[PDB]
Amino acid sequence: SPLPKPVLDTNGKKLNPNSSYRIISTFWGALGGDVYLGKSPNSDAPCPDGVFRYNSDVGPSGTPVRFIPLSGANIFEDQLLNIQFNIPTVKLCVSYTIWKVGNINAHLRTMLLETGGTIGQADSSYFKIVKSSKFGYNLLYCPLTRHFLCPFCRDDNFCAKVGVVIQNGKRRLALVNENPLDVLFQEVHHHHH
Amino acid sequence: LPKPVLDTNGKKLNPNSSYRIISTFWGALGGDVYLGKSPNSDAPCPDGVFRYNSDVGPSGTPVRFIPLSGANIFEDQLLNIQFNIPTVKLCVSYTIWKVGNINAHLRTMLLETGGTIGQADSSYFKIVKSSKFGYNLLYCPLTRHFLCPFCRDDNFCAKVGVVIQNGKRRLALVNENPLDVLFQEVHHHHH
Repeated sequence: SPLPKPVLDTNGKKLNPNSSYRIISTFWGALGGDVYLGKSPNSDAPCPDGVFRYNSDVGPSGTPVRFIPLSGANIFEDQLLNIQFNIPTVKLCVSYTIWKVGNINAHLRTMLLETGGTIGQADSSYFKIVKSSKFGYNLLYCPLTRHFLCPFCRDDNFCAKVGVVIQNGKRRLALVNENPLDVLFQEVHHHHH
Repeated sequence: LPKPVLDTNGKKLNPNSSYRIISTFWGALGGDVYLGKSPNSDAPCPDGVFRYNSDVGPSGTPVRFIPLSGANIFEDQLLNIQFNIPTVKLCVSYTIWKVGNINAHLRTMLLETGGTIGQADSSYFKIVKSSKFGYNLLYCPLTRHFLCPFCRDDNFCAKVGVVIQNGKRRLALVNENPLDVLFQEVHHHHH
């Protein structure tokens, strides 16, 4: 009966797949800090492959992303999509703009958000944007493994909340069971270039 | 004849292209140039030019080069430098490289953003061949030229290097220990 709800940016405008957004926190000062593309020191990837957020807002602004809906050209709450850092790269690092979820990390006891994924394929990592119970939105990761293996055997609509774990003194985005990261979407675009 | 500046693929630098400014070192001494902020900065936007403390970590912030005159980027010719990134409207000037005032704690001028392009108050840089592999950036103040055009050595340019500020590598004027850099072309691959 109800039609879906568009996700809005910080200016109140509907999210557009043709636009670029920073994923920013609802925090300030030492607790603020936008999402960015980084690398853990013990990664064996050839390119930065880690989704982090800065340790405070006193530093760089975040890495811009675009949102690629699984189907259609709108971006609604509770809609599967891929997330990709929308940045110029070298040719061999293109896949390391595309968000994915890594394997279970033994030490931190969860899966970390990484890049190196695909877009729009059965092996792609799909996320959803949902309204937070406080300000802004949460990201959810929705594995489609059972779905693609048996398209509708039975439907377990399982998604996991995206939060932060501290890794080598840095805020690493990761799957959490409680306290998801509250985020807003800040549109950015080029002026001149 | 003017000599084109080359990127790491051997192609002439193009004002229509974007480049990361990367180190000639590998590992702990590596680390690309990026747009950051120091504490104690009252700026409304990130306003500091840094480079990463190693090359394990993020990649650098892309820049474009804007010649003061003409359509080509040559060695030893004045240009402005600008981080070539999307921003909010408030922070557009804070993509444009400038050189700040003397920093009392470090007794040199630090590289900042917040500048202008193509004007008499813009910060002009030159790219020159390093005595080692790669290139150096020089800052060429117009101060003496405007204040005393027939004084000596008004074309003095200071080499850009790095000073440590709050545990970070901050680009700054360091005339006798320049940062050797290379230019790594990057572009979008939307499909």
